[PDB]
Amino acid sequence: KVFGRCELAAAMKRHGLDNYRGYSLGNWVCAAKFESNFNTQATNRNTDGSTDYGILQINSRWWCNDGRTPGSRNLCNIPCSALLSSDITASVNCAKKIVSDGNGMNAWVAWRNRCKGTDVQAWIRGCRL
Ligand SMILES: [Cl-]
Ligand SMILES: [Cl-]
Ligand SMILES: [Cl-]
Ligand SMILES: [Cl-]
Ligand SMILES: [Cl-]
Ligand SMILES: [Cl-]
Ligand SMILES: [Cl-]
Ligand SMILES: [Cl-]
Ligand SMILES: [Cl-]
Ligand SMILES: [Cl-]
Ligand SMILES: [Cl-]
Ligand SMILES: [Cl-]
Ligand SMILES: [N+]
Ligand SMILES: [N+]
Ligand code: NA
Ligand code: NA
Ligand code: NA
Ligand code: NA
Ligand code: NA
Repeated sequence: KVFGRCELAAAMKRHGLDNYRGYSLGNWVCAAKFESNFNTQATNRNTDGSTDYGILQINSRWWCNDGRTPGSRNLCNIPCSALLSSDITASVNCAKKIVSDGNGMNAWVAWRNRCKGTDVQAWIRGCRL
C-alpha cells in the first residue's frame, strides 16, 4: 500500500507513535517519506546482506527474521514480511522498540540526514488528526 501523507500520519497516531519517546508525528512521517516514500512494500538490500523492510525500512540484522541474514537477530519477534503489510501495526510496534534502543531516531540514518533539525511539522500540516 502507498499511503497518503495525512493518511499515514493518522494511522501512526492511531497506533500511538505520535510523540512516542518524545518524537512528534512529523518526525515519523518524515522518516517514512525518505525511507519508503510511504510504500509499505518497500524493500532494500544492504551491503552487509541484511534487508530493510516496509514503511520505516526496518533492518533484518537486528529486528526481524527473513531467513537469509547470517548471524542476525529478530528482536521484534516477527517475520520481516509482516513489515510489508497494508496494516502498519507490526512496523509501528517494532519501530517503538527500535527508537527505545538508546539512539532515538538516529537509528534511522535517513532521519538523521534528512529530517533531524528540520521543520518536521510540515509533514503533518493541514492534516485532520
Ligand atoms: Cl495527504
Ligand atoms: Cl508527500
Ligand atoms: Cl510534528
Ligand atoms: Cl533475518
Ligand atoms: Cl537469518
Ligand atoms: Cl534471496
Ligand atoms: Cl541465515
Ligand atoms: Cl533474536
Ligand atoms: Cl519468522
Ligand atoms: Cl494501518
Ligand atoms: Cl531521544
Ligand atoms: Cl532531504
Ligand atoms: N500527536
Ligand atoms: N545492516
Ligand atoms: Na501500491
Ligand atoms: Na536479507
Ligand atoms: Na534477522
Ligand atoms: Na528478502
Ligand atoms: Na506492518
